[PDB]
Amino acid sequence: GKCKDGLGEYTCTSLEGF
Amino acid sequence: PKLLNKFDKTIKAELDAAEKLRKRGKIEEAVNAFKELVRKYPQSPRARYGKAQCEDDLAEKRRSNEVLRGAIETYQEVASLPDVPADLLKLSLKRRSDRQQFLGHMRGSLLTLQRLVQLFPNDTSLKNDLGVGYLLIGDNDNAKKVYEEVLSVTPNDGFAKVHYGFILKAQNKIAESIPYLKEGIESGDPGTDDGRFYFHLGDAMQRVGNKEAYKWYELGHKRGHFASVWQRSLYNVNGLKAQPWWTPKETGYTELVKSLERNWKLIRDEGLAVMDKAKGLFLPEDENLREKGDWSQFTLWQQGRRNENACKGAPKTCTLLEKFPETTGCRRGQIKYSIMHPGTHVWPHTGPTNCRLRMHLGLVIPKEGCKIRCANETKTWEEGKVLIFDDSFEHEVWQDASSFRLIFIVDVWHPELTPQQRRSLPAI
Ligand SMILES: O=C(O)CCC(=O)C(=O)O
Ligand SMILES: [Fe+3]
Repeated sequence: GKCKDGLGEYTCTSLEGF
Repeated sequence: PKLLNKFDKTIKAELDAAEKLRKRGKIEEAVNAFKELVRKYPQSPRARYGKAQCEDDLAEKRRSNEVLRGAIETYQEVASLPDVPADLLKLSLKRRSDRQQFLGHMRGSLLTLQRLVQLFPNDTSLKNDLGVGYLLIGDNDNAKKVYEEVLSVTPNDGFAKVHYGFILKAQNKIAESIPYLKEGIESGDPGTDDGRFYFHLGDAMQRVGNKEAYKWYELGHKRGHFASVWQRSLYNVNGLKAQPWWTPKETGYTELVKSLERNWKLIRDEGLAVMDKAKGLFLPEDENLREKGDWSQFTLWQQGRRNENACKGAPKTCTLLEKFPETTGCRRGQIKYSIMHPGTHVWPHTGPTNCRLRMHLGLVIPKEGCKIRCANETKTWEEGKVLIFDDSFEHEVWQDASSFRLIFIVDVWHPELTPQQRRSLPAI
């Protein structure tokens, strides 16, 4: 899921290391 | 913490020497020091753990994913050695999971946490960590089952309470989630003073009509989670001008605004054509922001990525917009048609970030029944005119007309963001 209009997800970003 | 088994106690002198090098910042020399101990003592868990920690520090010094991948394997090697003490085993695998999450190996982190839960079935904190692992991949069902097990043995664990309440609210069990979110925050346990729980507790209270909702927005603001009671975005760049309503001149994006208003009828007509001939391109709103009604969006750009198949349906509008990277390159916004029918009420809510401004172009606006509130001011749309507000402020929408209402939504970067920030901020 994505945080498009609100903050419904536990996290809104993705981790990609450094 | 007991980190030395029987054999490691006999070589404690060699082990402490290498660790002092790692503590003195001489990481490269401590790497070779622990590598030499692993060669001379291939079954030493402390020597293996020292090699992993040094690989961990070296990965930061060089910001290297490849080096961190090696440290992740070395942490696992510690677990495969014989006669590993329980404190060393827990520490190596927990750090391995944490670094797997940092790299984005969320599936790998989940398996590491599952192994920890099997090894130490009584440590509830490891269960709480396994729950977070399920939440990071979006598996709210398995996360729910985990926190139910934790609350069965530790009924007053605040960390498990807020996470259970978050899952309940995510499942639209609004009235049920409130006691778990409130009591979890009030527990003060580590991990419960988090903006995400103040945000959803206050929103759950708003949806059931509880007046105590704004008392929690106050406490969230006072503890540093919200810029204000009204502006509750959680992914913020500090210092950006905070204001509910903007004028085009204030944004500096006058050329975009003029282009939208001058060419508004062509944007309308392509949206109407999609409604008539390809209505399947309009997708229902899916973030549980409606109390009731019908509300759908047809998205052309998202996270700064053009939707190719969508632009086949609105080709002139996509051609017009591609001249303005301030919106097409906004990796924390969207460009989309938005249709709303009568009988629709959108709950008060805020967007996730203060890094965008949200523009509305009116396309088909009934003469009565449609209005939008942002903070303490309610306004209406006009056909062919742009409205600009900061959707990180609480906003609410009503549709009580006798026909549909169609607008065009164009997100832009906040004007005060530097070009370096617009390129480096993680997409949302
Ligand atoms: O009125 C609409 O279509 C969307 C309103 C809204 O919540 C927004 O623009 O973020
Ligand atoms: Fe909104």
